[PDB]
Amino acid sequence: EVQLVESGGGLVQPGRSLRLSCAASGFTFDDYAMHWVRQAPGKGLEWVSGISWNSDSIDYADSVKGRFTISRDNAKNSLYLQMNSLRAEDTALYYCAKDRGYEILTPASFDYWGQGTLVTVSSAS
Amino acid sequence: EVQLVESGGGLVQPGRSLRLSCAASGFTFDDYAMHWVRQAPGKGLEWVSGISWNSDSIDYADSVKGRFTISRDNAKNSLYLQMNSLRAEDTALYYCAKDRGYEILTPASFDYWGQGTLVTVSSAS
Amino acid sequence: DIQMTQSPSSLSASVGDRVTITCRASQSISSYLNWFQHKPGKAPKLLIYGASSLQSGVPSRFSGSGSGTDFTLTISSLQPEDFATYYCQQSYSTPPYTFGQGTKLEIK
Amino acid sequence: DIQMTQSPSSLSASVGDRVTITCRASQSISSYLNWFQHKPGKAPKLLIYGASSLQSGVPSRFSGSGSGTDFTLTISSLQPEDFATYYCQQSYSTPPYTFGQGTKLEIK
Amino acid sequence: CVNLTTRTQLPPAYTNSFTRGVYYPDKVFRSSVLHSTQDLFLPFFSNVTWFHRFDNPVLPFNDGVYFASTEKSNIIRGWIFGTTLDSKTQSLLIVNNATNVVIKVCEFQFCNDPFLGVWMESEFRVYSSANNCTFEYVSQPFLMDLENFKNLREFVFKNIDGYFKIYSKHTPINLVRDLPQGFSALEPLVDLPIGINITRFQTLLAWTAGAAAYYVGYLQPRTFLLKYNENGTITDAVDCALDPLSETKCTLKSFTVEKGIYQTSNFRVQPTESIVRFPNITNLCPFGEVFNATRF
Amino acid sequence: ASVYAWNRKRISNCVADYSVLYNSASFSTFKCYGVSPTKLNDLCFTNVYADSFVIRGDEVRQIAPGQTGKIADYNYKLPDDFTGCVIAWNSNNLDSKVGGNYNYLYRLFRKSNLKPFERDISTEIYQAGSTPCNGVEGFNCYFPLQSYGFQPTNGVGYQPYRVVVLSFELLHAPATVCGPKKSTNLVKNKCVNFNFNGLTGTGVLTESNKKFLPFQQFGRDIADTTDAVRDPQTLEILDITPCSFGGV
Ligand SMILES: *[C@@H]1O[C@H](CO)[C@@H](O[C@@H]2O[C@H](CO)[C@@H](O)[C@H](O)[C@H]2NC(C)=O)[C@H](O)[C@H]1NC(C)=O
Ligand SMILES: *[C@@H]1O[C@H](CO)[C@@H](O[C@@H]2O[C@H](CO)[C@@H](O)[C@H](O)[C@H]2NC(C)=O)[C@H](O)[C@H]1NC(C)=O
Ligand SMILES: *[C@@H]1O[C@H](CO)[C@@H](O)[C@H](O)[C@H]1NC(C)=O
Ligand SMILES: *[C@@H]1O[C@H](CO)[C@@H](O)[C@H](O)[C@H]1NC(C)=O
Ligand SMILES: *[C@@H]1O[C@H](CO)[C@@H](O)[C@H](O)[C@H]1NC(C)=O
Ligand SMILES: *[C@@H]1O[C@H](CO)[C@@H](O)[C@H](O)[C@H]1NC(C)=O
Ligand SMILES: *[C@@H]1O[C@H](CO)[C@@H](O)[C@H](O)[C@H]1NC(C)=O
Repeated sequence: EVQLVESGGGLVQPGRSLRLSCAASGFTFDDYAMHWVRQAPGKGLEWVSGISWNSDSIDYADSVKGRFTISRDNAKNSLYLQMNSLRAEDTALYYCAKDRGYEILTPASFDYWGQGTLVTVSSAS
Repeated sequence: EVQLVESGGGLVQPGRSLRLSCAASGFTFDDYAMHWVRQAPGKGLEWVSGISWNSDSIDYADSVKGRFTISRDNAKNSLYLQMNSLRAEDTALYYCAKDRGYEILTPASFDYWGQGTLVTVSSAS
Repeated sequence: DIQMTQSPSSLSASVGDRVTITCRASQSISSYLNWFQHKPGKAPKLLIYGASSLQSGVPSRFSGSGSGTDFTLTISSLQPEDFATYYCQQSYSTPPYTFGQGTKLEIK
Repeated sequence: DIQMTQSPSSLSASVGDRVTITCRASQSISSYLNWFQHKPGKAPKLLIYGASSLQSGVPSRFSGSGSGTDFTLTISSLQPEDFATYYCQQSYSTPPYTFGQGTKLEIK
Repeated sequence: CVNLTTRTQLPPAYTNSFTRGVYYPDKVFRSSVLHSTQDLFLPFFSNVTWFHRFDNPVLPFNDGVYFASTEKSNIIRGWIFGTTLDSKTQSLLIVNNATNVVIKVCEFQFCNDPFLGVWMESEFRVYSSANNCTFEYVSQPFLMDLENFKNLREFVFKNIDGYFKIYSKHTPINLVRDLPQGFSALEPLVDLPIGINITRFQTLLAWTAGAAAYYVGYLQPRTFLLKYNENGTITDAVDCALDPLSETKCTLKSFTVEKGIYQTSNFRVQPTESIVRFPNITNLCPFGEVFNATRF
Repeated sequence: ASVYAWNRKRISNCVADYSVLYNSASFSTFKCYGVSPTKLNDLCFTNVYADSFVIRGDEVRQIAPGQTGKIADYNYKLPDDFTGCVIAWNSNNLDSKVGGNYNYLYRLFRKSNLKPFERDISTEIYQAGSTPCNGVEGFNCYFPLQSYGFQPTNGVGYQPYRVVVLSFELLHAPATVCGPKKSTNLVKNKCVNFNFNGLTGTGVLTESNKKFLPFQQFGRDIADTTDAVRDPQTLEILDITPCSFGGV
């Protein structure tokens, strides 16, 4: 019954930056961890990033280290993901998952998900 | 505080024999087991041989079976290692380890070590 | 490192059959595997957390088993709303959250 | 037979960081692993006998953990005299005293 | 807050406790029985300290407090309890202000001279900060009047096993400067389920100084014999260790004793100090020789 | 919470259902001292205390009356006359981090063993010898708190375990934590089997306007036999007189 709605998707030129948001309202947001999951257009799911219940421990996927900066705002019950220096291989679909526990690297899995937002990196109209 | 000093190292032609000794004085030698550990010049440690507290059970490394003969002398508190039929791949560094228990093949590990002695197998001056 | 493999890729069955899908890991993970049901039109959903623990609110038709290095998911009834792609995820090794490849399931 | 692997090879840290090194075995050894500190200039020394038992006379900064097939050594303080090469050894299987490859640790 | 220094320094006075300080020890109903109980009570004919002018210094809290006051304009409002009262230890505050009875357990920041100023009540200078609040309780609102004496208010405060128990009693009095001779029972009022550590407390007083003087007593574990009337109200009690006659009354379990000889207890001398005498041997036997052995 | 700072919760005014706890298989350890678990539904409790903390797997046995050890003596002590239940279950799914979960602490050194059911929160530097520490860590200055290195790769005995202990106290107070029992209308002047807040028995109920009980819940006699009770639903005083008996 929890809601996870995302925005900020679209089309940008390579090398440009864009930001994402994901609002949660169906549960208590101040004590759960969240992640971001990427789905390639013609491949399987792939983990990208994750943050703790409070912004202390943050981890990134190997292919996106030094480029993506995940944030969190406990007051407005929403988290953000600033995507910087995009290349041609990041035209995939992005979800906003929820962690079962409170930490980032735990045996607990992703419990609730949300509908993905579509991004595209190419030179077009 | 136990002392383990070795000697007999040097340079010999391939196919020749040399002997090693290792004197122990800082502990009781009549009831502990001892081993010999080889360290390649550019690789990791490798076990070679081991003897029990009394010369009953003796085991050898797979690559050195039929070539090395380890001995022991409880009276003078020293053990020996006769190296026979040396080849070009035995130019490594040899230590004189001490076993924690009294047997050869036990979960107990090597407790005290000693400074290695350098051997070389080549045709030079 | 760790590698995650999927033995089956595409399966065929009917409304009243029984289907089993196996997931294999390169190294031991000690019963730390998760199964997800990804509908092509909506957000993917989790079915089984842990080796053989079934999440609340999902039908008991799905049943998982296995431990160590080889795991398997079993479905008993195959209701016609059970078409999706299923992924197995490990949460035990240094590479965080590794996902296996898809396993398409169509009924005919 | 049995195979012994080292995930990390070269690590970098500072005087006030925390470092963890993991050792993985091909088959179960039942908590029978040993860790050695090999200084490049002197004789190597043992730190941890058994899975998580610390030898007498060494600082309590070194801490080991793990059982079954994967193991890990943790260091808390990183004093500047802690540069060496660390090896993990199994004493449970038929191939006697198998040593893993080195794990160089430099501070910068 | 505001420091008040216009206070004459006098040693504390004393007064006879007589037969004051008896409450209902439990919640069970008994009548026409003589029940023997062992509980923290105020000893009969004890030494009760008496204070006054504005006087409210720090007072210890050993095991319990018997607080008694007599006024005519409700000058006293409330009390503060605690150990350090400087945001370092958990503290209690009870205030019967003009609104209602309020009780707080939050850790405040207390000054050295907390008081209230007033006829209208305006000044509120008891505390400055409040953090890590745990418990709070408010009673029903009521209007309390701000203006020899007429009535006595007796209160008993005890803190046992994480429970703060309060007892109270209001009775008319025709005395001015003395504690009455007589007996009155104290019904329980509130049981607070709060586990505070209390060793010190201080009372509130309320620029013109009114006529206010209060007594303080202390309770200690004593055995008592209590007489319940036909209606279940305690009308008499006997301190079991006050004097040999009371001990005889305890032994006979009655308030009337006949002429004769009775046996009450035994007499035993107590030891002074302990004595230890051991051999002079000093040599550690080898448990390590049998425990740290390689081969069994 | 951590062991040295175990949390405590007050429980009162309850329709308490213990069936869900007992029938659930999620708890590895469930031991009750003084009360049989299957009868927990019928009893009525004056007040319920709940203490929660997370400990190492080897130290779950030390949470028991009359046990000695580092955690029993220095962190959490149980009285020898403890009555209640102890619940413990594995918590590797939430309290294990690959880099090490250091959010949990336990005490190593203290001056003397602590009394049962008390909390120590001070973090003052322990003085193992004679040289004063003066608030500075160093030689002869050991921090009493140590951190558990919880990791997913720990052995079965080193796995984090979540422990929740419930303590029941019964005394001369009106019970407020009862079980799920439907109340039936009372009948007077008839030998029945009454049950007033768990005070079962038998006798003849009778309207007793003679007694007052301004604040007393129950009355009693010379022996440990109740003589008057008040109806919890509607507050009036009822007398209890035993049914007639005699030889033949
Ligand atoms: C009222 O008196 C107290 C002392 O009884 C004063 O507290 C002192 O405050 C100064 C700083 O202003 C400190 O240096 C002292 O150590 C304090 N004394 C004690 C005993 O703690 C307080 O400041 C006075 N308040 C006013 C308004 O005069
Ligand atoms: C013989 O066994 C005893 C039993 O404990 C050992 O006594 C202590 O062992 C710990 C373990 O390292 C040491 O830190 C203590 O210093 C020992 N106590 C004393 C008084 O020395 C003892 O170490 C064992 N003997 C040897 C040689 O290790
Ligand atoms: C109270 O104690 C003081 C000093 O200890 C003493 O002089 C006085 O007589 C005592 N009063 C009573 C009533 O015992
Ligand atoms: C409140 O409790 C926290 C607990 O860590 C403590 O750090 C803080 O100092 C406390 N505040 C006060 C005013 O006592
Ligand atoms: C109460 O405080 C005193 C001093 O502050 C201390 O000695 C005592 O141990 C404390 N007791 C409890 C139960 O906190
Ligand atoms: C008991 O109460 C009755 C009225 O109910 C009264 O007449 C009688 O005097 C009282 N007796 C005592 C000893 O209080
Ligand atoms: C509470 O007790 C009264 C007794 O008269 C009863 O009328 C009422 O129904 C009770 N409350 C509920 C919710 O049943």
